[PDB]
Amino acid sequence: ESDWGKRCVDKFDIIGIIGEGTYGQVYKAKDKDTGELVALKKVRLDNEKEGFPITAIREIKILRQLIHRSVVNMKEIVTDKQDALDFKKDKGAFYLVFEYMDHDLMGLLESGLVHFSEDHIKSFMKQLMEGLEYCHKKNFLHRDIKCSNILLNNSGQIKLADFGLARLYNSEESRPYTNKVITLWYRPPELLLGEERYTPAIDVWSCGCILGELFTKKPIFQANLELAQLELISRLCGSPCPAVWPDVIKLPYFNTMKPKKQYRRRLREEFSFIPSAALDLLDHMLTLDPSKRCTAEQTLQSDFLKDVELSKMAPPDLPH
Amino acid sequence: PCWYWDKKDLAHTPSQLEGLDPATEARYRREGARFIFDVGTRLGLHYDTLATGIIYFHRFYMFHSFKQFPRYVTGACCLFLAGKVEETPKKCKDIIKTARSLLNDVQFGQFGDDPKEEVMVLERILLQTIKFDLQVEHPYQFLLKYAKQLKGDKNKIQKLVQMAWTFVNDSLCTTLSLQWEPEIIAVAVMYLAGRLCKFEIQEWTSKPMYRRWWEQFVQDVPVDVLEDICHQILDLYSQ
Ligand SMILES: Cn1cc(-n2cnc3c(NCc4nc5cc(Cl)c(Cl)cc5[nH]4)nc(N4CCOCC4)nc32)cn1
Repeated sequence: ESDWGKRCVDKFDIIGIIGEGTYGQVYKAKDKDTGELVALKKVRLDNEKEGFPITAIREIKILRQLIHRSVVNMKEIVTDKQDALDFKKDKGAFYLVFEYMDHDLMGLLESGLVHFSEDHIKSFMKQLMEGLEYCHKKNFLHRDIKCSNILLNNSGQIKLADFGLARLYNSEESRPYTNKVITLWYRPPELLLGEERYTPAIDVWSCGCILGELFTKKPIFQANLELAQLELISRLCGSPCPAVWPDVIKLPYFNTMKPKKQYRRRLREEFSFIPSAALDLLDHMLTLDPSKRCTAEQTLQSDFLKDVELSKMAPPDLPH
Repeated sequence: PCWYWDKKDLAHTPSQLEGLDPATEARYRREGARFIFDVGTRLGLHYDTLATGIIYFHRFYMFHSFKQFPRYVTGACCLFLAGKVEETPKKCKDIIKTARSLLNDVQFGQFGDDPKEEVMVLERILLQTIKFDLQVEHPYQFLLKYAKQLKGDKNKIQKLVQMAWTFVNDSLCTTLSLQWEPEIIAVAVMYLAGRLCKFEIQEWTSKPMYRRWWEQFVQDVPVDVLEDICHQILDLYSQ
């Protein structure tokens, strides 16, 4: 019950790979003893690269400190192969165990058999920002928010998962952090310009890409490299310039990474089909200047989310 | 999980069962804790990261023997893992370089031909032994929290803290971290520092006549428990 790591992974019956996570693939398994459905993340031990990943240690430390409705709950940790009776030879791995969720947001948007109403988006965005605000209040950055990391059950309950790139941030002091975080399609502009002293505003940007994707059913920034990714962000949110972002000259890659033109902001006209209450939220979440970008607590106070009573939530039906 | 044993259990550790007399194991625990404290200090590591590795060290040899695992190799692995836990990570090559500077070449021989591999390998069974319970609290945060509520002579209170702070450093060499919670150890080092300084700690509290001043910080802690902890700390200076 309390002796984690002792239990062997052969006590689980791996069914199949269900997706690609932070540090490896995600497996779907059934406990051979409890019959419960779980998800497994395999952590590797490089032994020639500081051993057990600190990113895995961060996710273990953080997920054993969080208890919330919209967050994933790590169940236990099991070991791969029993040690050859000289432990100096055992070179296996460990498996983080999680609760299994019925749906992921990536597969729902890709199918086309599902269509989310306005109340469905108001419910999903409410739970996502309530979970992100609780982590920011606890001084934890997700640093990797995408559609495959957002899970959904049949009861309409949203949970945020895959904290493989999470870490603690200093709330009352600036600190240098890791730059190469967040997937390219959801990475904020400041990270594309090489900012290492960023704020929790990087996760709000990714959630801003989720909100716009919930209406278009397609990622809004799809590029194959860092320069082309900054190009697509500039053509919609405007080019990063000191007028919209005075602190942009302090960034290392400001003069290195430059779009073809100095595009204006065409966000409000491109998403005109979006309801007015959601467009005001989308415009504020996709602000170039992270200091002028809204926080997680501010999103819950916006007109699109302040009056969204989560209870009596009606989820869409895509059945057998 | 429960990480606290009795004194009767501390006399029957895996090392005791394999023939090692209690005098030498207590010495290896002191040498191991002194090693982690000296290596991390030279690396400029935060005081919580030092105590975390030492707690990993004491907790390790409650399930494994000193005869199978060298103390300085395990002590190195504890400090390496502790840095990644407390977000103060140090390269393993930097810990080995600091270890070979302090340890004799005979003592450093425990790492074998490949000192880096010997520590990375031990990390697998170290995590299993600690049961992946990485978050560990130390008496420092409670020593500061309790003493900050004390109103009185700013000099006498400051001398009380810097003296109890030294006592917590000395308590890491003993199995006190395996007997009583950090809140209790934090109260105990205050009780000891108040005796040698001839300070009446109860006069700096809301109840100046109530002799058991610590009941506002911890609940249901008799005086004999504090006396037991003070006795084990005073045994370090009698040697
Ligand atoms: C890190 N972490 C993850 C979880 N977690 C729990 N539940 C699921 C889950 N359940 C719906 C689901 N989606 C599926 C897609 C396929 Cl193709 C198949 Cl065959 C079966 C599927 N089932 N999906 C996923 N992934 C979605 C894809 O990208 C990676 C994450 N992660 C999950 C817990 N912690």
